[PDB]
Amino acid sequence: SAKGDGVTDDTAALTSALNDTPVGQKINGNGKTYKVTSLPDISRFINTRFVYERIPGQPLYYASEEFVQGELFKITDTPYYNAWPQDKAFVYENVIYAPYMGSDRHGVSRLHVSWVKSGDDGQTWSTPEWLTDLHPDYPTVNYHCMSMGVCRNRLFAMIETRTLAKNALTNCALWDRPMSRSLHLTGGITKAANQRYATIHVPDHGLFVGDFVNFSNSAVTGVSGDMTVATVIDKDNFTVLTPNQQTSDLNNAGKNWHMGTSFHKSPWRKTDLGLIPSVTEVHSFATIDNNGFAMGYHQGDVAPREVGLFYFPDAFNSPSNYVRRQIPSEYEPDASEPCIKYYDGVLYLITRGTRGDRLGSSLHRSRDIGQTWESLRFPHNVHHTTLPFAKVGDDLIMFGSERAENEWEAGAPDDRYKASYPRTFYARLNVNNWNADDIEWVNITDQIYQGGIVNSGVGVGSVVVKDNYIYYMFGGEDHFNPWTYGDNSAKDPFKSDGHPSDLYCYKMKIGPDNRVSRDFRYGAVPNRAVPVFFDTNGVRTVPAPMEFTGDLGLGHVTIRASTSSNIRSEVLMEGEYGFIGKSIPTDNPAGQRIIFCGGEGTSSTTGAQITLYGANNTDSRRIVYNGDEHLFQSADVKPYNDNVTALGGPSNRFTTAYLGSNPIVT
Amino acid sequence: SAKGDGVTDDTAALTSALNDTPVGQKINGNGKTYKVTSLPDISRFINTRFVYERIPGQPLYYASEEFVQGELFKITDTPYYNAWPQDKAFVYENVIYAPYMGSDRHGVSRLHVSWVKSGDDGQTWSTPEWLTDLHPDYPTVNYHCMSMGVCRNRLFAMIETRTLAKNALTNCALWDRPMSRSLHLTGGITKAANQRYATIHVPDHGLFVGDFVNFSNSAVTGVSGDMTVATVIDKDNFTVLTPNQQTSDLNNAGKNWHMGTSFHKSPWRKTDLGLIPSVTEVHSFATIDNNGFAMGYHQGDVAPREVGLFYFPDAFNSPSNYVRRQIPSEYEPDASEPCIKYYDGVLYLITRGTRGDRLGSSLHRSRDIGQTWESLRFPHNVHHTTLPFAKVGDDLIMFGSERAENEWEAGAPDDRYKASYPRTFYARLNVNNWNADDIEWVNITDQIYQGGIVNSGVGVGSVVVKDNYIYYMFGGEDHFNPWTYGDNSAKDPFKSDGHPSDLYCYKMKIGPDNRVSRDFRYGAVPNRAVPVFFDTNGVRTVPAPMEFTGDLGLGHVTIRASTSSNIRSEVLMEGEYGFIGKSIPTDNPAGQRIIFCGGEGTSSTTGAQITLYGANNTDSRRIVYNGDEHLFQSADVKPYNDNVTALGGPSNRFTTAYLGSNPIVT
Amino acid sequence: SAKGDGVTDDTAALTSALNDTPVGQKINGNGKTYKVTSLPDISRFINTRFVYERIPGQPLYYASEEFVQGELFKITDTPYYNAWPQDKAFVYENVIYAPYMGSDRHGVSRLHVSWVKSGDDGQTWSTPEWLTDLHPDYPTVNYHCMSMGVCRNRLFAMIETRTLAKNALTNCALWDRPMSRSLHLTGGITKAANQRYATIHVPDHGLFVGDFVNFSNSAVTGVSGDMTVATVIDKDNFTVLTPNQQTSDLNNAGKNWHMGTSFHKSPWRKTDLGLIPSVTEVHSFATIDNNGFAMGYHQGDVAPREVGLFYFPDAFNSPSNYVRRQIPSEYEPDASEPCIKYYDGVLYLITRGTRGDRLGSSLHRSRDIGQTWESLRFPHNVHHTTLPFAKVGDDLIMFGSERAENEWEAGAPDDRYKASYPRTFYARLNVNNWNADDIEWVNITDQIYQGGIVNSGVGVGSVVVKDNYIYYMFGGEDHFNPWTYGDNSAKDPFKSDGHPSDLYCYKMKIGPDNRVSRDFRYGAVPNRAVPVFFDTNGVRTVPAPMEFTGDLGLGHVTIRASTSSNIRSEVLMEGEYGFIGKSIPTDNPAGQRIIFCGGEGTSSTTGAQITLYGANNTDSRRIVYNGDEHLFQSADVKPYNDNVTALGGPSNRFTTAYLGSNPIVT
Ligand SMILES: CC(=O)N[C@H]1[C@H]([C@H](O)[C@H](O)CO)O[C@@](O[C@H](CO)[C@@H](O)[C@@H]2O[C@@](O)(C(=O)O)C[C@H](O)[C@H]2NC(C)=O)(C(=O)O)C[C@@H]1O
Repeated sequence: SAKGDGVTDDTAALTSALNDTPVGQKINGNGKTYKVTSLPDISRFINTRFVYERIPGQPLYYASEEFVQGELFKITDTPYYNAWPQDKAFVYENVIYAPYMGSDRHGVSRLHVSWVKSGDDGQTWSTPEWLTDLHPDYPTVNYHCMSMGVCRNRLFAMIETRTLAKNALTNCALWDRPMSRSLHLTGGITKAANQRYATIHVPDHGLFVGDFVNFSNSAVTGVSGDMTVATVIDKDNFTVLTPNQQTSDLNNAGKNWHMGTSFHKSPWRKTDLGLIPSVTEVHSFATIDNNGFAMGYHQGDVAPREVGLFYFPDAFNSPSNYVRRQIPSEYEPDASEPCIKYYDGVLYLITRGTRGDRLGSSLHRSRDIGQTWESLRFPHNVHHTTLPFAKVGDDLIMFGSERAENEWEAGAPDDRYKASYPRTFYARLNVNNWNADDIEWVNITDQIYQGGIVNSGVGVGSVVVKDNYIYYMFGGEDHFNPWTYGDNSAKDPFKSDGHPSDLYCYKMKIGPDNRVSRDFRYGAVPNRAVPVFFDTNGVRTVPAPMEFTGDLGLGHVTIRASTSSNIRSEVLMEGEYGFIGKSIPTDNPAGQRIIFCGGEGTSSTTGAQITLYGANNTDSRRIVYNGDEHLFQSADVKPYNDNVTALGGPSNRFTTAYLGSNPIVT
Repeated sequence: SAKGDGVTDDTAALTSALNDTPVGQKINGNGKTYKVTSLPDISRFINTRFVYERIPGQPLYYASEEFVQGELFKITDTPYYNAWPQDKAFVYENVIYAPYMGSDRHGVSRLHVSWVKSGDDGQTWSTPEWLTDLHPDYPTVNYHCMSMGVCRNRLFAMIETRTLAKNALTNCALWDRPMSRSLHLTGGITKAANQRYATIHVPDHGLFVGDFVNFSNSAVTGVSGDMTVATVIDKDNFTVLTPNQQTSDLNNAGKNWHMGTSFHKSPWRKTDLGLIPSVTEVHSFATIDNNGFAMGYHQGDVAPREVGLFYFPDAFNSPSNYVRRQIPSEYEPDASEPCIKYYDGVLYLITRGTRGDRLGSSLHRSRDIGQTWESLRFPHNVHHTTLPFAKVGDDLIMFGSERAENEWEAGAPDDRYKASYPRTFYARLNVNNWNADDIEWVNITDQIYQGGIVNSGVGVGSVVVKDNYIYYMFGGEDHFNPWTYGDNSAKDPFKSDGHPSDLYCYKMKIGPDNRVSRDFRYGAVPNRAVPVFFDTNGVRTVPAPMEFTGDLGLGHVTIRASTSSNIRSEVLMEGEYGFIGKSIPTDNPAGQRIIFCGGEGTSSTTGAQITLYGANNTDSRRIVYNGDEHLFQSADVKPYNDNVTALGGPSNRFTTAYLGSNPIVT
Repeated sequence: SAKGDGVTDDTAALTSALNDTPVGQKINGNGKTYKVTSLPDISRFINTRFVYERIPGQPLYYASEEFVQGELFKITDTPYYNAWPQDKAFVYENVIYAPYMGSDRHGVSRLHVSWVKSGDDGQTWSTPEWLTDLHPDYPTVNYHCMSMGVCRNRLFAMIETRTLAKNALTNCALWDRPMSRSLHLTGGITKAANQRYATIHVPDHGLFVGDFVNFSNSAVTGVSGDMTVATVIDKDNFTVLTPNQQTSDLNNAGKNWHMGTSFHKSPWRKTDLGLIPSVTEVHSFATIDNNGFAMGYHQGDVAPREVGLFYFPDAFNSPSNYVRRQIPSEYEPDASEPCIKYYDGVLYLITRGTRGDRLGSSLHRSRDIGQTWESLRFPHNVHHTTLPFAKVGDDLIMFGSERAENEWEAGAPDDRYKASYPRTFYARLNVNNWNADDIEWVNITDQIYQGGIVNSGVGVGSVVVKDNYIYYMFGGEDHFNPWTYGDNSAKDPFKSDGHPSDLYCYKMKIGPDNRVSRDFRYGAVPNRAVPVFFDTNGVRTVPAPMEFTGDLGLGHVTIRASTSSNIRSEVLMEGEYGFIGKSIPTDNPAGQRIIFCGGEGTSSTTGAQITLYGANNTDSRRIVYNGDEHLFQSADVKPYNDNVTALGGPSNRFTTAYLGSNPIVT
């Protein structure tokens, strides 16, 4: 029988057990770790961990079901190349946000900075939202983002411009916007007499001039409904400009009212930082305090490599002021994409290793926001993955994913161009012991690497904590080829299965749950993206406004009454001009034409008609105007050219002309 | 070690066990109840119940995973405010129906009485269907319904008319419709000679004159296909009007045939009941027998409050005749929304308590349909929730939900305007012991209350039994703010995340299951709402008819051949008139125009053209008519005004005029 | 206590156990089989099998949860009648294919041969794809397919033509197409001097002249991008015509490059086989080798019945050449739809039994591709189901489904026209033991048969192995009536809930899994079928091109700039002609008209206008042309008829006519 001490070879014991029990029996390993020389049938165990040396000298750990309290979710399912949550995730007012980039490749082509959000602690996720448009100068350049977070109720993002041609960095800008919230407040509004401004006391409001604010039950005349911030007095007070003045001071103290903000109705604040010298990518976001934050960065295009952070001490008053700070220079070679987080006055930083045959990922802490560091090397050249993390109690909990199967270990060659099942790990490291020598990387879930192209969307994720769960948001593929090598070298997302990469989220229990289960099985018709309702007439009805930007083929079409108390049906045409034309008929091009009719049918019996004949028509380019009255209003009836065409013809005479004077023949 | 006797404090023993076992180990409580002073990590237990007194003197019970055989499902996911299944659910011919109201708020604004249904015992649910239109007098008033059910194969519903302004009741009507069914029959059709009618024997058909009936393989000439009920002879017999008569008698005795009904092609019968005096809400539905049913009601607008039911003895012959029956007067204060159900000659009624500081929910039974009652009070002022229920064996099984977290208990203050996790409970009550003093409310799932507005959509549900499962259908929110206090005071469902309230269903096993599992994991593309198919050309194709009522923006559009043996493409315009117009160009307003062409391109080479120039065009309001023929048919070519406009001009002369007589100059 | 020896009656033991244990306790049967005279509460057991004789003398087995490592998925959800995966499933380059027919009934009406695919080992499935169009002579005949598979990287299908009227077979054709692949290759391309063809060495390419091939990084001038196969030299070599030639030879030996294939951009090869004599249905597919394959068939319309296969020895060079081979004549009566598979030089065939009261399904094997056979009979007249299977180790693993509940057993009468829960079974048979006398059929999942019509979509499935799982793809229904006997005798899929039959897949573990779990919960918005993204303006945006073929009702419509550098908005009309017309208005028909306008509003102020008045208008069939110029280009302005209409009128006089010559009057 098995020792389960994590050192004694249990292979043979475990094999005997499996052969001796029925396949349906969940063998309970009692939370112990069993050393093996080959992985057994993991699916037959619960509450079991395995230590296994795929590559001798590099032990890795493997969790059976129920070893950790955890679950994998698939959180996007879109034809875009969906990847790079790195390192933008955050939670705000109970909502979990998973930003990423949806593109058509490793690059900024067709790219939108996007997010999906969860309102239910990760069970269920929202329809993707585009945060950025394509750049004005597309397709020369487009946006890109790997650093996003929240500081004092505003979203802050380092929005980069990069070339489509080489993904070369061109511009860095700090964009920020207030987050949408509802506040239920008591007092705080004052309006002095004989002037129109009211001042609002909202602690750490994070609003700027022109940002949206809406008011309910204020009890101060004029402070009502949709308004904008007129001035900001300080971090806790601002004013709105009302439409009226009164001859007595108002003051809503003691009264319960409501505000009022909106991400979507407030403009971005965009602060151009130019081409920050010596930067390849800005990556990760660490809220420091009420005034500012840090974003990570590295430079890896030319020697020497840099890895560090930019600290923005006061991003509210001075968004363009930041200070660069570098990790110790011995950890900078072969490093990139640092993840940074800030906890009780300590800033933690973990690097990506670029190579399996060089010193890889390292960990650093500072008590002065990067001026001085204490540092530590992860054993065995951890590489190709970022290591996003959170601190829970004394532990840094970090997650990582090899990009393709069997690439994790030191000295493991890249292995692309064939379908595989890359491993995802997490590890705990205690900040007090500050030693990585014995870190245990635990394989908790396996993803798919498609193999159709060299690049992989798997991993390169982001981590947040909400209440007693930690969430690792990361990319994963499926086996559907994008056909880059095939009929889709243009990388059109909307051909066939589009791009295989989508987002997943591993949700792990991190503390006690003192509540009954909130989990449900989803059995609903998903009805947010294209809300469909069967009308009383039994026909599918979509009440949401929508944009179709791809080419549309329609069958029979009815334009219903919709405009001006529904007196009319309306089609409006945009652009410089609109064109309504007629294809060449496939079977009978000799009939080519459009009939315009003021009545319900093709018979002129039903209403006035004008019929435009195609060039292919038997009656080439003929026009027939058919009504019971032809009335020409507001201008003369004239030929385009001079002394070129006539009124009537020998076989089409008008009976006469009713004139107010004799013709002017000239 | 823990005693698990439901009285001895097991907190310390349970804590010791938790610390001493691995986190992945499911701790088995052996179906026992453990008293605690704080809830432990419930997620680590299986088959375990906790008794806990959050509020001293008020024990509630808490189920670990697997203590009951039950599972929560989410059954809608719609931007509408989806709530109030109360109390309308029913099962009919294997389909579970979950009616509700989808609106934009606690009120009748934008509201459609709706339902979703399950065809697979609750695993999977249908696209929402609207059962009512917006009221003809919208937006002054609109429909509302909390009472619906099935009697003798017809749906019966109390459709209320209520004002948008104050949700004041305005009108009560009984609407009913036959349910859709397929009948596989033998005999029952007779056709007497020399007349065009046929009589159909169908026991308890429940149809009315004008209702839809379809026939197959009748073997009675003329009784075939789509038809309607011409007269109803009695509950078991009706006639249809065929297109022909025979000179000998017809009688399909001994022959197997099929009928034939439809909810959708039969009109509602609407019986106007007026403004039923002394009624606030009609709520719940209890089928009594083959001829009628009772609906619950309450009056809570003015003293004295009333709580009771309306019995409709014969809803088929006399839909407008009903009798009011009230519960005992002592139970009527602080009570509303009674749930009513009828079993083996006993009518059961459970009230909603309106406040936590007053005697709450009570249960009543009657052997004479509400003339006399036996009554009992639930301990500790059960409030804010309806208590829909079913009788299984000797037990009433009831479900309830607090509307926000920690509101359930007696004396618990309302706690709104902050996000929380409201508890949902069920309880068993033995009808022979008829005593609620020791009722055990068991917390079986937790919901979310969003907190962005005072109102909550959680709970207020409905209950049905199908085979050996009971189902509780009720509302629940998520963390997505509606932004009522924000950019969406107008409460528009299709802005941002719409309204967070949606429907869930708790499915609980209630008797033995003598079959292998029917459960599946859903892995399909949901393809009912907007059925999409990749055509052979690789383009997504929707074959279903559809209505888009919200503003549409389209890109490139082709109108394909579709009408009159596909000889033509067709666009029909509705309303009093149609308008096809041209927006003001953004970049080059001087170009504003629409080109109408009988050919395929902008070049007039491809076909006849009419070009309408906008007022902003360099050639302001010009029209250019361009054809190789301009032929004016059916009427004179005239100026709109008299002696105002000319034919030609000095720089635009017609070569001549071909006339059949000299001009008439006058 | 229970013996669990599979022969001793354990009913009372088991009953006492259930009575003495809490309902939440999963009772472990330790992989043992328990004989019962009634099925107990299966839901309360884990790792337990039951032997039970519903029909005395006919033992069947019943699996509790966790007895097998297996799970059911639902893989289609479509209003079409989705059924008959029989017997077309296959795996190709890590993708699982589940082809089927989506129709409106048991017949070829509205039918499209279709498939859904899995990219993740069966967790998740794709949007349905149509493989065939409606037949050109629809609705007289249409397509049908029950045999499909892969041989040497081509898809091969027997596409049948059958009448809508009687489902009678009319034509058989072999359709084939190359499968899409990405190949990552080293060397193999040579291009001889002074000619333009590059020959490509790709072993077993399976391509034909005209098939699509795409090249990247070839390092051979001209061999680049999208190309087509010019000639095929042999099975390992083909050429592409390059744009150019060189004076010296080229050979990329040692250079890495990529190809390049496409199912969608390559035409079908269609080989007409005529109406193959004495065939009712071609069914099932067995790849024999690199050159060809076998397809099963049966003839069941006239005596004598035939069951066998058609062997196509070289489908590449001679698609039209096949040889008929039949199973031994004693096994032909009452048999149909053979499933065939080929393993290690042995061809296996299992038949469908057509009735429960005659010798049923039989198994056969041959080492000469059907010339001689060794045969065996399944006990108890197995009938109404095909038995698709795979060989894993020494075992044939087969699956079958009764079509409605309790039809499986010998002598069991069909039981249609009532909703039921039909049993699905699997069985193992060792080919070295070659005796079915003690076959154990294990009920592993229960489906639903709707009952609204006699026909059943359940079962008639298909089986594949991928890695260490076996997959059974089959049909199953739900409780939603199609209303064939009701308001939808026309069987329109898009009314109400359409057709209840859809596809499911049972995924069963068949070998050890040496990896951590790949499973996830699906929490995304399904966004492949109609990809929706909230744009930066907060509106749902669909960027994919789409076709709507069903009648569309639209509200307010804006045609946005789309065409020719987005200078213009564009609507093109197809067919022989386009029609734009105006419905009869409901409220004010006397207003019937369309206003066409070159500007933004209904006021003529905004642009030139032409208004067509309906016949219903007060000004019946009036046209009003309103611009500040009316210019008639390219042609004379003429009346349609000769000397019938005038220019002007007594109350609508032109001021004069500007002419280059006097009127020509006649
Ligand atoms: C499920 C369905 O679509 N049932 C329809 C059937 C069905 O098409 C046929 O029974 C064949 O399967 O037909 C029904 O109408 C039939 C049409 O065949 C009848 O109207 C008969 O049509 C005749 O033309 C004929 O010869 O068949 C004349 C005959 O007298 C008709 N029978 C009667 C009773 O009038 C049907 O009623 O069976 C309609 C049904 O929805």
